[PDB]
Amino acid sequence: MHKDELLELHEQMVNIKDQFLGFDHVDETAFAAYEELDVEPSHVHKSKSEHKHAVFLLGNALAAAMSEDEFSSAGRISKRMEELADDAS
Amino acid sequence: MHKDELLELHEQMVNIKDQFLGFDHVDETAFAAYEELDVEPSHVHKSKSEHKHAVFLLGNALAAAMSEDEFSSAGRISKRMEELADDAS
Amino acid sequence: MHKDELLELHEQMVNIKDQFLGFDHVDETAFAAYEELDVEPSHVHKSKSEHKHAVFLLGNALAAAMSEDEFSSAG
Amino acid sequence: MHKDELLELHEQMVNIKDQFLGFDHVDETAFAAYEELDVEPSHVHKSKSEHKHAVFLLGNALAAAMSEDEFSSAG
Ligand SMILES: [Ca+2]
Ligand SMILES: [Ca+2]
Ligand SMILES: [Ca+2]
Ligand SMILES: [Ca+2]
Repeated sequence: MHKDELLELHEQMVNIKDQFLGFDHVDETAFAAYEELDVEPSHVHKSKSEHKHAVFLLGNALAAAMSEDEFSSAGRISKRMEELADDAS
Repeated sequence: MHKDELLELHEQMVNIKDQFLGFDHVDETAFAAYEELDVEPSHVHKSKSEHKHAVFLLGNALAAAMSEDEFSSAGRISKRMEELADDAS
Repeated sequence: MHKDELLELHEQMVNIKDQFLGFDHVDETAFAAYEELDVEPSHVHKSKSEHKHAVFLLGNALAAAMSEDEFSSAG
Repeated sequence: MHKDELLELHEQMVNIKDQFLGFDHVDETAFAAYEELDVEPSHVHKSKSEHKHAVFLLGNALAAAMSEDEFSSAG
């Protein structure tokens, strides 16, 4: 993967992040680890490794936000079903 | 997060996937778990949960590909440095 | 998997956490999302879903900490 | 962390793997990326980097398997 391809990948993943933060009732702190890295698309002189790390944090964070959203919606129904079966013992 | 927002997120993550597969020397099997799910952006009638799952697999896979790419480039230099220090004992 | 097997997996992953936190120069905050969940091995009456989620946050936190360490050794 | 601590973490994560694979109706292929790496606890002469990577693939594989199971219980 070339450096210009990685910069373009990082630019688009930041477009995904902004898209996500624009949604209804989303976790606005989801990307806090990516922000700690302070490696951004415009930092064209930083290393291929720093940019790979930033894309890693973005992908990872998007997946963790999907997981949290599921564990807190369907996970709740599951917890409730389990509580009801218990009750029905 | 509304269903139309999640479909739009899934559509864009598929744009990221296609972007990545277009790069130089990339792992073309990186998204094999997302393809097993067979949940796609055009499947507008499938559940919010199936779409969240598909975005999870895409984010996760992009991050795993960054990890593999790093473990196989910088990881190699690190392994080699460690081998040389050993040698220098 | 059965609930007893999952509580046992959660107990062992907490053993992994305590082992990692006992290592030299490690990120002591690596598991902060798991602590936010407040679902622990001893909470035997909480849901299978709450426990699967806690095992998810522990596995994920360990892999994140290995990645940070690898992305940082590389500089 | 030191190499001996990392080999010990890798040994325990392999204990977690074997424990999970011993559970009822689990995904027996969950750890296939770790097997592709072929870096095991007994490979004491392989690099710290090869071992961090194997712990990464085991943590990640466990969290992926918890997620699959949660995304699938939800249907
Ligand atoms: Ca910044
Ligand atoms: Ca398909
Ligand atoms: Ca607690
Ligand atoms: Ca092997």
